[PDB]
Amino acid sequence: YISRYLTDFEPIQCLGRGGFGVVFEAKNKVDDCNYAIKRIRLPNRELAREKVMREVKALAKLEHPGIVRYFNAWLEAPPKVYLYIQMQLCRKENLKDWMNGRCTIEERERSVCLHIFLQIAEAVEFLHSKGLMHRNLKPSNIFFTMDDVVKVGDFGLVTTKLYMSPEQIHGNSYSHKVDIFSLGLILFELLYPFSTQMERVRTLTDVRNLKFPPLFTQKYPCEYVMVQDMLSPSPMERPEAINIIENAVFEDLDFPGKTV
Ligand SMILES: CNc1nc2ccc(-c3c(C)ccc(C(=O)c4c(-c5ccccc5)n(C)n(-c5ccccc5)c4=O)c3N)cc2s1
Repeated sequence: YISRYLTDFEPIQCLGRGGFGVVFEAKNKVDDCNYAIKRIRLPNRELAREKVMREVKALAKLEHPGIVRYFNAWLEAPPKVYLYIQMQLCRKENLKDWMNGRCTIEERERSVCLHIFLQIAEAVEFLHSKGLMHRNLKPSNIFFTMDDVVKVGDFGLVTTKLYMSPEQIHGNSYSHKVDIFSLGLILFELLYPFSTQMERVRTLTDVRNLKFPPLFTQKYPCEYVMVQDMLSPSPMERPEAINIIENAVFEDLDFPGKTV
């Protein structure tokens, strides 16, 4: 049996694993480029398989600066069926890692944080404009290109329900507004650095319930209002992504070192 993956690629390293998947870095022999390659073991559940095959077809249609870049997908059935998905390789340190390496207020300058958040919100607006939604938006699903461009995807590198909408936690029906709730918590977290995991969990739990640290509300009055709105218990009361992106806080963002 000839494996397409083993024939066409030189494996470099395992990047991680999660759910049905394992992710590798591998070099394509013909084009000489390194890619991230996710190998998904197709489940023994026909409805779960139906979803997987639908999801790959959907992702293949997507093209946006803030969405992971798609190259190829194929199936292998060695004498277990595997779905391989080949994407543009992102940096090893994701947004969660990035925030954990910037634990002081000086390392979370407002304009830098808003620049990163804007890119996330723009990726979400893109999905919503296509009648799609993310459903699992969180810092561990937000990576960077080699040039620090934000990339949103479903990475599945398991190393949480903290960013999940109340309606999803309760197993109720939902709409694209679930992504707005996630965005609210991410905006807060970008602006507010933590020194411990315990502090992070305690504070984000409070913020979910619209209880904010007083020093955040004072330093960032405009963003405080935005987060409040995005975290509305009622999905109807949360703003659309387009209205978030058009907010005055995102105008003329600049910082020393920003790409010209
Ligand atoms: C350490 N560097 C890394 N760079 C990358 C770059 C890309 C990926 C990656 C790969 C290799 C494959 C797919 C994705 C991804 O974002 C996925 C996405 C996706 C893509 C774009 C936007 C939202 C989700 N989907 C839908 N699905 C999917 C497919 C079948 C079933 C369920 C989910 C995904 O796996 C994905 N993020 C993983 C890594 S790890």
